[PDB]
Amino acid sequence: GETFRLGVLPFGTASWEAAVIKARGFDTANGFTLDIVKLAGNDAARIAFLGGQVDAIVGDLIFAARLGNEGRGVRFSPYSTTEGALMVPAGSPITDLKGLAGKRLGVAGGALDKNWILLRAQARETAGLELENVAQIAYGAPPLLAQKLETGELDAALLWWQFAARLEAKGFKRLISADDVMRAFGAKGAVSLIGYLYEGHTVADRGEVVRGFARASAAAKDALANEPALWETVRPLMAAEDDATFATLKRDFLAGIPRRPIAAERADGERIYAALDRLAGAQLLGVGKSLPPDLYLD
Ligand SMILES: O=C(O)c1cc(C(=O)O)c2c(n1)C(=O)C(=O)c1cc(C(=O)O)[nH]c1-2
Ligand SMILES: [Cl-]
Ligand SMILES: [Cl-]
Ligand SMILES: [Cl-]
Ligand SMILES: [Cl-]
Ligand SMILES: [Cl-]
Repeated sequence: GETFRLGVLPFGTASWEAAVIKARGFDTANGFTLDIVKLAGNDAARIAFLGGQVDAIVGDLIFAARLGNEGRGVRFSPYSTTEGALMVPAGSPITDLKGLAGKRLGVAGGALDKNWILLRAQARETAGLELENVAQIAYGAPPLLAQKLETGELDAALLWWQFAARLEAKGFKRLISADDVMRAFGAKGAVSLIGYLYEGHTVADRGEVVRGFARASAAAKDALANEPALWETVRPLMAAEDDATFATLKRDFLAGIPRRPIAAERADGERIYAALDRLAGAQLLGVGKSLPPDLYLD
């Protein structure tokens, strides 16, 4: 038949809907077999994608835009409008971004993470501060940063949303989300910065497998949003034995399910990007002043 190789991170949320697609036969329903390919980290996943070893990964719009500017045929489709979360210890004196001054601040995903670009942009706009000038920044993969915030080696951390949910039950609070920054900018609606990235070659030569997968994913998200029993099936993949954690993960995932037309999604992306290029020109030097053309999957 047709196999679609999807690269997933072991601490990512993409595995959850991939497991629904397989369990419910939504790949079969669309004439293909989904092969879930476990990749160690985001840097490993990005290389496998550059190396043509998968048909898709989950990644951010900026990286997709950068790969487009750098010459790739990558196509983006919205995966979630839920992204980022600045976590501080409960009762933290930090009530504003200025409070980060003189603190050890973890940043998940490195110096070019989409959440970091947004946070830096928000801080320059609302206070003319360069967080990298005042805060002791520590870059690293999300699991490490979550662990070090728990152990007190860090005073705050910008983490992927799933980790923030688990930290609340360890006595941690969300100072701000990446969704917060973007509503502060004045975005028209919920905006997906996390997407499926489809390989240019697969789009060109196996376009129906791509559409079949995109349909399978939307059906899985739809099922998760309409069948509360289905969640207890995927719980083993969620690392959520704790009950308040499980409920918080479910609530944030549901809130993130993209429900806006690609046209509206693409237009908010273009505007939010051009706003960020004015506040974070250096970090996006690999991407350009504007989003590549035809980046969004039709
Ligand atoms: O900022 C975030 O909250 C967030 C969440 C997730 C996620 O849903 O696991 C990903 C990312 N970011 C991300 O940038 C990324 O490349 C990614 C890959 C995967 C995955 O499951 O394979 N999740 C995510
Ligand atoms: Cl095949
Ligand atoms: Cl790997
Ligand atoms: Cl590509
Ligand atoms: Cl379908
Ligand atoms: Cl910059």
